[PDB]
Amino acid sequence: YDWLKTVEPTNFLKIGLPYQAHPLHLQHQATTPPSILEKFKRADILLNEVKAEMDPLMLQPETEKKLFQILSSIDMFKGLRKKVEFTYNAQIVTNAWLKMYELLNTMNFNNTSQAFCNCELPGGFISAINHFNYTMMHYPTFNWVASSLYPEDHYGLYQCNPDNWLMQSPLLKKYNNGDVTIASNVKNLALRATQRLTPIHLYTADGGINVYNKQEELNLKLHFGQALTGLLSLSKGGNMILKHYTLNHAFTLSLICVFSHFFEELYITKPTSSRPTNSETYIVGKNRLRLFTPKEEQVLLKRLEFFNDTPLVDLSLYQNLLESVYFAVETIHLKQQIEFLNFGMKCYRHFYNKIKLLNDYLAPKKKIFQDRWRVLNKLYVLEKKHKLKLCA
Ligand SMILES: C[S@@+](CC[C@H](N)C(=O)[O-])C[C@H]1O[C@@H](n2cnc3c(N)ncnc32)[C@H](O)[C@@H]1O
Repeated sequence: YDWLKTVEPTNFLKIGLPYQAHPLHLQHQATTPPSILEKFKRADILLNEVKAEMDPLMLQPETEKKLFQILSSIDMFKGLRKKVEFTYNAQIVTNAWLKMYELLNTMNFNNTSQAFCNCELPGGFISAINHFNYTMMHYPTFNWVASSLYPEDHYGLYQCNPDNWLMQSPLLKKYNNGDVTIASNVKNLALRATQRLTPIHLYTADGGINVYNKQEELNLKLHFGQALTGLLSLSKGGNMILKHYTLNHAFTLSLICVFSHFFEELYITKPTSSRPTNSETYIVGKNRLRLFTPKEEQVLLKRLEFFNDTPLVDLSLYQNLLESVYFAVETIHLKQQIEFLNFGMKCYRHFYNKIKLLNDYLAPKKKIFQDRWRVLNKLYVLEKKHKLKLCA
């Protein structure tokens, strides 16, 4: 099992996207797509094919249990959350906490002080920024608004902190339930957010549904409201962190195209704390250069209002940017993710009946990787006076 003993830690994956000097026209017709879309389409079929390879295991509950066991066993960062939570006084240290924390430590944000964290429940992202802010930035006070589809708040971050969340309980249907697929909710959330916290230097949105062959597609309207909320609230100079997945659909591509008009730097990122076997990505915009015009605002909300995945811009005008995206898709999905799904199927085959053994083989490797993470994203102990109030 040498192939096991040689597994190496992943690297943080960061792919720069070019800003578009040119003025942004939001399309109202369909345009013939550029050739390169066939390439993204070829990536979608391939990535979907490898994923399919676990289909046979998903038919009997027995093999499906062994499948998740095997996936658990290969998760090199598993007991890191608990090490982090204890060693350093951290809170809501979900896997989301590590991702946001890793993002904070890599991206060199110019500012992380005024955070609007949307699709945030429970609140790992919020906790990560609180902790990073008070132990690394030392911002005198840290102010944040949050919102999420009202259901979960396992830790009582919504219950204890109601002057910060922007969505209502059903008992208020009378009303914004934090659902970012309703256009009127996104307008309202952005307004609320900018109504009690100015400016907004950091917007984050970690939304997703779950189900894999149409995961991106199922999530388009969600990832569009997510981003509409941000772009309607993020103040000039502010920063942005958005959860995406595959990035092969022409809408997603056109959405990234919109973004490239609004930041000094734009990147597609795959943090080591993002499972290497899933398609999760984090689009990251540093230094917002300008706000929406009043026309740009209306066109996008109406598209949210009456939604179709037709591209928002003429993709042919963004050839260079598109070549950069595919390069992230080649790096994150066609290589890394496919390399790691193959690796997990291989493990499954040689260890479906020997889980304990696989875990024994990988213990040394695990400690080294979690240790590396901690040395890469230095963590300090959070002062109890700077902790978030939790009701659970
Ligand atoms: C992966 S969790 C994100 C939170 C992350 N675990 C954290 O604590 O940082 C999924 C999130 O997406 C949100 N979400 C999913 N669909 C949504 C929608 N249509 N509108 C608003 N939020 C949505 C959920 O409310 C939830 O907070």
